[PDB]
Amino acid sequence: MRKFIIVKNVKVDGINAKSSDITVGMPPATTFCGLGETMSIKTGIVVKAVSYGSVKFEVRGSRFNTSVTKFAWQDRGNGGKANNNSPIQPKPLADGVFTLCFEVEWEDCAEVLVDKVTNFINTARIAGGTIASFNKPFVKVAKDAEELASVKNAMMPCYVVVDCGVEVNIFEDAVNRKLQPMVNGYKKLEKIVDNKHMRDKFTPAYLATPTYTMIGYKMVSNVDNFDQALWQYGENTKVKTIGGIYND
Amino acid sequence: MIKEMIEDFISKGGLIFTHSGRYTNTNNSCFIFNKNDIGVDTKVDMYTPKSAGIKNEEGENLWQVLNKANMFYRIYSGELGEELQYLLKSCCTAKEDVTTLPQIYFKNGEGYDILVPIGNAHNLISGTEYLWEHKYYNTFTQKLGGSNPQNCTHACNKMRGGFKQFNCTPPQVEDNY
Amino acid sequence: TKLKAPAVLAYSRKINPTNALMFAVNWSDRDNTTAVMVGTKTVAGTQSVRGNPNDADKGNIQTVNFANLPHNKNTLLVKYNVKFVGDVFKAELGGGEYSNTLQTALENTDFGTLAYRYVYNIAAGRTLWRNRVGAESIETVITVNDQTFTFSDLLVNEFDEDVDVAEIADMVAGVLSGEGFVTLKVEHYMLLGEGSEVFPSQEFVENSKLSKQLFDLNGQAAMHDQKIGNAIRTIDTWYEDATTPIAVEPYGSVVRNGVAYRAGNKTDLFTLMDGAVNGKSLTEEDQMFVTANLIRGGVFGGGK
Amino acid sequence: TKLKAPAVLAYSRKINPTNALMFAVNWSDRDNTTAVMVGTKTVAGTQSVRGNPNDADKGNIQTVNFANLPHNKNTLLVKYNVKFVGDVFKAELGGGEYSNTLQTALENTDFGTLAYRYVYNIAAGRTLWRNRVGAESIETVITVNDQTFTFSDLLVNEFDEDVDVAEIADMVAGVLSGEGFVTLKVEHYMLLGEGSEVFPSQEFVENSKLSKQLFDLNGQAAMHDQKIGNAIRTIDTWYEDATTPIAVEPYGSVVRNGVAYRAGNKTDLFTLMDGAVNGKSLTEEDQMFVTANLIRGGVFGG
Repeated sequence: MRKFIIVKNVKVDGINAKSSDITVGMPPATTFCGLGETMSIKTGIVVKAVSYGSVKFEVRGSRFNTSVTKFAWQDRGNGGKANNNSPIQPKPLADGVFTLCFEVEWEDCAEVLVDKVTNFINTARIAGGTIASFNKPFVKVAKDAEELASVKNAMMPCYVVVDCGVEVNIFEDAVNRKLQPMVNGYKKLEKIVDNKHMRDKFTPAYLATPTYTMIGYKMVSNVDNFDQALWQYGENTKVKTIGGIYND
Repeated sequence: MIKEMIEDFISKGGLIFTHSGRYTNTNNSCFIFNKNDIGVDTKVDMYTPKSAGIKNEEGENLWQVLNKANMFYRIYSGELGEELQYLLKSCCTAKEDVTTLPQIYFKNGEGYDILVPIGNAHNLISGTEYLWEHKYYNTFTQKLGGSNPQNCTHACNKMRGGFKQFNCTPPQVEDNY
Repeated sequence: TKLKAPAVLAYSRKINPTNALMFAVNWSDRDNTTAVMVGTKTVAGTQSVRGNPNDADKGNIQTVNFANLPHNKNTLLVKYNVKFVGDVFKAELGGGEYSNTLQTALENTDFGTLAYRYVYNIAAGRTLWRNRVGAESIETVITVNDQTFTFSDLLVNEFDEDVDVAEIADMVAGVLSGEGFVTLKVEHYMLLGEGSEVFPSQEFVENSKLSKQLFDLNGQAAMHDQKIGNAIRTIDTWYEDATTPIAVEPYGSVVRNGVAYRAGNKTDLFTLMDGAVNGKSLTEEDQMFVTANLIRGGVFGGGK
Repeated sequence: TKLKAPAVLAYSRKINPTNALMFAVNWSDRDNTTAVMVGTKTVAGTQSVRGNPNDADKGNIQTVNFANLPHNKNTLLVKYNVKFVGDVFKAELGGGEYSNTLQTALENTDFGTLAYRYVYNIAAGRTLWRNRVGAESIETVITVNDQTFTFSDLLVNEFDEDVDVAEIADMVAGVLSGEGFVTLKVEHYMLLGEGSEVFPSQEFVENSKLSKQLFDLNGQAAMHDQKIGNAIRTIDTWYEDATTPIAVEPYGSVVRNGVAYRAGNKTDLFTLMDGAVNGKSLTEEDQMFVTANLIRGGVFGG
């Protein structure tokens, strides 16, 4: 039919809050889709889509400047310099509390699914952040669009992310539409020739640059079509919602 | 002066790019010039060692001149002759470098590509200026290439005030519920 | 010929602490906790800088964050969790040959001692840093695998023998030596006195509004996960002219003081790792140092 | 040649006062404490600056914080604790050699006098600052090691000899000259009169609707721990042409009077420290001053 598993109040400490060179804050949908796919690889459960919501969130630092992290020495040929503060790249970190909902292909009993999900989460991070504590995951199911609303409100309370597309461009839309940019995918700039230095020796490699959309945050309740708030991979190496652009 | 500035730029390291991994890490030197991005307003970044270069009578170097009055487009598209077009185009060469850069898997048609993200010069030079013009304040200020910016990038070297990033903090569930 | 190192060899960290939240309680009423909130105050002072006396007659106003116990609670309570993770040899970005022969050369490493010193730094409360200064007593409660252990005042700079530290180091070394994970839930209680200053993590920000900013989570005083981490992995008593334990660093770096105790003396992580991979023989404590660097994690760069 | 001081040589403070809370009681019913709350009031005044008499016909409105005893309580009660911490020669940040030879150069410092003058500043009520003016009587209560001590009638500006001050200073010097810590728990009772203005610590806020703002904790009038501390370490009578004791500052700075009684005459902490480490000899009072600067805390490096 349609099965989901919800994990509420995922306290995460130490998030890599830089999603791109011009976006620092809430981890983007690409991150949670990658998390769902990591779980798919590690457990075998097929993950159709994911929906995430912020319960608490704070970037470290002040209002207009993010915190610095103290870089520790790490590279060879630096012993003649390890007696002084290591030079330093920017790496804003954050701390938060999220609620997750994964749509899954499951035919078995709920206890097995929940235990496999918990045993995966115990080995994961979220956007690099250490997972400190999460509630017991629970399963729900929906046949018609009425039970989908119950699955939706089961995440309460949290602010989930809807995709409202780009009219002009990121900057003009931020100024005029009072919305928030978000990394939604990537654009391939050039193929990388040699995998001498890559995570794989075989997987195709490309230099890329992020592609964005314009998102909005809304209380899972006030969202009508829950599909409009479920993110998954897809066309043209982007990610998007099952229900498309948000306007009910 | 203009041809002279281009030549003085070519004599030194002389690199012209629209994407780079140096915004992520001052010791990366991976540059990419995406031809399909060049438009009448596209801002462009340049690298030269210590960001050195002659200044015109108004005190501007080549990076400041090219990003005024669509000069870079007018030269890149042949409107100022083929000598300048050749000289400018010759600097737009790619430089592959993946060290220190992030590497993610991304699902491509039930397979995977490894993506190595690099930042776009236009979105920071232009969009910083734009958010400044249109009084957008929901932003973090981030200075790039600390303490010695001129060793990093001409945009970093001449925009020392910092670049504006979209403050992507989400709304928080209030304490009381 | 020589098996050289990859350009980058990367391991994830295996000691994963959370943020430490700071509450205030009374020493004999530990079930009525209240959060310690970060406040702001004005601070006027003098120009007592070593350089120039010519401006010591001028002042400087300043505004800073501060955090204190309430005037009706005498005990600081610090809470966090620590997750230890196995597979300490699976590289995250380094190659296969170098990393695997290194995993082979280090399988005989004393994991009992490393686990003991980690758990001991946790139980003696080294992670409390300046919050130790001037405490009447320190009481540490560690809950692991449905077991609850209590530790009273413990000597921090010596890894003295204790049966409960060892009983927890059993499971910790079992996870580190193999795979899986184990989570300790740590509480600290310090009898400091009513109204005593506590010391949350200090923020590294360019903020013109504050001269000192304390780390806060929705207004409550806290400590960075990475600072608790730097405290835990302070176990290195094996550098030359060893005095006190320092944090596991590839160069024995203590930038805090301007010295590196493993710089240019054949005892840095890279010299010892090249030795271990290229057939050389390792001391038990050189093995411990290299494997503790692997437990630390890192993105070690340079090479081909 | 010269032992240069490490660039990051720093000591942590050893006299740790808390913030002081301000209550109101009656002089003869001290078990009924009520808290003094900071309020806000409008204040209208004249433009009476020395310079311009052209604005002398113009007024000015402000809003300010204010703090009063109620009209049914006549005594101000100021409460705080002070923790003295030993190991006053172990540096916080500095390296070894400079700090170790400085520790050796000062092991003959008069710790009795230092501890006595600290405890005396606490017992004479200097820590009360402007709350001392207009008192029918002041009564200080110091509890330490399950021993209670009461003080009335102590001259603030003279270090007169007192047996209880010396007995407390004994424990304080036992901590300061060795290791460990000790907490004195201090109350001050001042018979000011019903409705008396009291003086908490003042705040600075760049631009606010308030022209004058008082330090509060949950709305209760309070004093900054650093102000109590500054009163505690006012023991320096050893600068040149010394009248009254000043607070121990490396340059003997009194920013409120725009002068520095130890700046520019080879009497500053840095000159004396360099001398002490580099072989030169110090007076007994100079050793006291340098050790008092080490107890104050601060960065002593380039």
